[PDB]
Amino acid sequence: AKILCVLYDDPITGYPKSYARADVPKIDHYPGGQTAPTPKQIDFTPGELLGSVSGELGLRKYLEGLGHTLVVTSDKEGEDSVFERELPDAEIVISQPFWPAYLTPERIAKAKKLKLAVTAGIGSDHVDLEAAIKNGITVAEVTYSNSISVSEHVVMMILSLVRNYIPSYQWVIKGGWNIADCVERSYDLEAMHVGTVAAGRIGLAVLKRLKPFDVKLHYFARHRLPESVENELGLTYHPSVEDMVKVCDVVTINAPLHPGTLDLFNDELISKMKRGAYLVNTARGKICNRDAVVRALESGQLAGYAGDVWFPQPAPKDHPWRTMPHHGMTPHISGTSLSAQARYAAGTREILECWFEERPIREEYLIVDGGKLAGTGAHSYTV
Amino acid sequence: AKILCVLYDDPITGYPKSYARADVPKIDHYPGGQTAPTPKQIDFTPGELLGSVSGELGLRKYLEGLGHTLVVTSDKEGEDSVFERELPDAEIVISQPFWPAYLTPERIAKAKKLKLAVTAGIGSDHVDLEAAIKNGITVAEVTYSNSISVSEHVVMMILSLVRNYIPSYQWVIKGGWNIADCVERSYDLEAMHVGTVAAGRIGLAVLKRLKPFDVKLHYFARHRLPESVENELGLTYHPSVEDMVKVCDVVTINAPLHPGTLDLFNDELISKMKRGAYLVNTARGKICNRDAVVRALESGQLAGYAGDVWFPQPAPKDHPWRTMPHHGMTPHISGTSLSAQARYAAGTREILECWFEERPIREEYLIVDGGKLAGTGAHSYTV
Ligand SMILES: NC(=O)c1ccc[n+]([C@@H]2O[C@H](COP(=O)([O-])OP(=O)(O)OC[C@H]3O[C@@H](n4cnc5c(N)ncnc54)[C@H](OP(=O)(O)O)[C@@H]3O)[C@@H](O)[C@H]2O)c1
Ligand SMILES: NC(=O)c1ccc[n+]([C@@H]2O[C@H](COP(=O)([O-])OP(=O)(O)OC[C@H]3O[C@@H](n4cnc5c(N)ncnc54)[C@H](OP(=O)(O)O)[C@@H]3O)[C@@H](O)[C@H]2O)c1
Repeated sequence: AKILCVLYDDPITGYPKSYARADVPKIDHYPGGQTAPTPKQIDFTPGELLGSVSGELGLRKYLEGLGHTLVVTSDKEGEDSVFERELPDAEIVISQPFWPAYLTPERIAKAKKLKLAVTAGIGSDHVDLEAAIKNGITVAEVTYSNSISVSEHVVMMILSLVRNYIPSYQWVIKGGWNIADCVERSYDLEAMHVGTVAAGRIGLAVLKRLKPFDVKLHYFARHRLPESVENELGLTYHPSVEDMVKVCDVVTINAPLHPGTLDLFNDELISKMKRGAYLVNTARGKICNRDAVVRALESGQLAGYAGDVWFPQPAPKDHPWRTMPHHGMTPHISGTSLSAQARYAAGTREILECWFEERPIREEYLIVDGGKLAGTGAHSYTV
Repeated sequence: AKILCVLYDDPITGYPKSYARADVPKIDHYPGGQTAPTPKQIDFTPGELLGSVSGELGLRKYLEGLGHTLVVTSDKEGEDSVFERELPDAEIVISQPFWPAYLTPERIAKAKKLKLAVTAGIGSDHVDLEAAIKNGITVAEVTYSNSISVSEHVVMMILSLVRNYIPSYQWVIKGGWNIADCVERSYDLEAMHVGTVAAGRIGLAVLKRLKPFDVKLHYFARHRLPESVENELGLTYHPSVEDMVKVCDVVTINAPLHPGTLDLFNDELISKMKRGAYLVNTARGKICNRDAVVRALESGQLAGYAGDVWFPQPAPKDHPWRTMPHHGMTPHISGTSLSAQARYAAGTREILECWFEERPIREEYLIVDGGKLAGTGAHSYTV
């Protein structure tokens, strides 16, 4: 069979010859009990670059050893690309949210042999789940593989916005000192009200990391968390997102992208936030209305916005989020740290070993199965 | 009855006429029980810029009402400055560590009327304690006033170094995407070994904030924390700093500057750290040997360095910490966030009110009193 795998490019300085450290911590389980991926073996050392074209997610020796073909490419847009040319023959498509091979209904139509679509990572919104359902296509992602990695990115970005990190760093590069310029917009996070849109694998991990900062914790979700967990953390629940953002100094978005959350943060919901609120979105770009964020930062309604997710991906050189004021953006990198890569690459292989051995894919990896939202998809997703 | 106050300059864009937010949270006491400053009143709203020349720590109206004169300037370097010209006449000298009026022995001999030296902030290493001891000069500082603010700054910088935050942000501004360039040096903090030098007010707050990141926590100190505290946080105690740094992926410095800590992180100690370790120093610049940090980064013995403290302060344009590779520095700002300012300005007034009404200054504020180390100075420094 043919496996089509879309990865981002190697560094512009070439595939790395060395890394800054010698290894990465071994991670055996996730908070709440889910085990680390269980492939029969791995053909990489955890810590190496696996998400780029030359890394190949460490799949080539295994897949070719079973006689299948593996096409790895980064070239993913247009009828002319390696991706779309090879798509009609692929039994399996793999890509990462960081450089995603969008599986629109047109591409799924052209994909005559496509049976399995794997998200090397978390969040399968780049696949058209409705069209995947109409074609008997199993959709699967490596659940939890980088949820912790994002929570660190979230707390790092909250602190950078509130304490005014990046402009102060720029004063160091500029050769200045300029204390008053740095701190005329620099605050402590302590005793601020911080709320999260969703309290899932990421959102809960964020809430735990924020607790010893002595913030006042809030959250909004379709389902309420267990009342014990609310009490051990000091949570206040809000059945309405508008209710939360009205009392919150800082807001983190940690929900998946689907019709229920698309454009959730428009000019109207943002205009309901406290003046000078901080908004962090490591979930998906479209959950925040792009020009609304830009406008609210110009007026001082938002005192800062930071995140790593954009729309589309890659973001074009002129995308207005690059130049809007008071931001702390990165590209889509939080879920593809080298530590996270070792996990979802191992999970991708685990899914592949299950597919070619006719074993069930882990119920918690499943988003679509047999023409239905299933598994995690039934519980986190809407179509 | 002359008070000599050295503060940093107003912003170059002018003293602020508005702020990004309406208020700041009311900080009530510090962890462990110490009360917030208790001046009889304050002449500012918590949240205003107090540490610049126009802020005057909010002391003019108070001090002039009592018939004293308040002289405020930022000009502080050398024999030939407003500070040294006004010194022979001042009974009280106040400065902040962020823009510090060095009370060297030579200047203390000239300060013919000086009886009180107040640190508007924490850390009085800019005052030559030995000379102040000989000349019977009381030295005080607003203990705990910004310890929590620093612990936030530390966790922010740990995450930024490890996750490669700032170079990734740069790719956003340069118009790129460059996922593999961002993440070929990007790791998760989860399950790494993190150690703190000292576990006082800052170090303990650093440790509590790190605990939910699921790191393995280490600490070195001249004296052990209580067993109950070690057990609840998961700490490993090390009797020497060499013993700690050899197993630590990340090291935070949170000890005062005094003979026991001067030049502690020199070439020899740094070469005992793990290859690719991260070093964070929000304590005082001189605890790290300046050029030893640079060489260790240039060679990759340290994967990154971050801190807000320098020697001297302000740091000159050509200071090598500005241009060394893999750094995430700020100027000396963590202790002078607007939230922190409101507390040590309140506390500075409290120390002055006690002085003028002949009531004792708080024992925990005291560093030098009655010709020897006193109060906290007896506990944390040496000479
Ligand atoms: N590199 C990155 O930046 C990165 C990495 C991984 C993931 N992500 C994004 O983050 C998303 C969540 O990650 P995760 O690990 O936490 O997955 P998860 O375990 O399924 O958590 C998602 C939670 O969102 C809740 N929620 C769902 N729909 C909602 C809605 N319409 N309104 C409010 N809340 C809603 C769901 O709970 P309820 O049913 O109780 O509402 C769910 O618990 C992912 O789907 C992905 O899009 C980004
Ligand atoms: N804006 C900023 O960046 C900022 C702000 C505030 C403070 N600081 C710096 O951070 C320092 C500490 O602040 P803090 O609030 O935590 O004061 P603190 O409460 O007195 O804590 C200092 C601790 O250092 C310990 N220690 C002392 N000497 C040591 C040594 N030779 N080796 C190892 N550990 C030693 C002491 O404990 P043991 O007796 O057990 O050793 C003490 O508990 C301050 O002195 C200041 O220089 C920086």
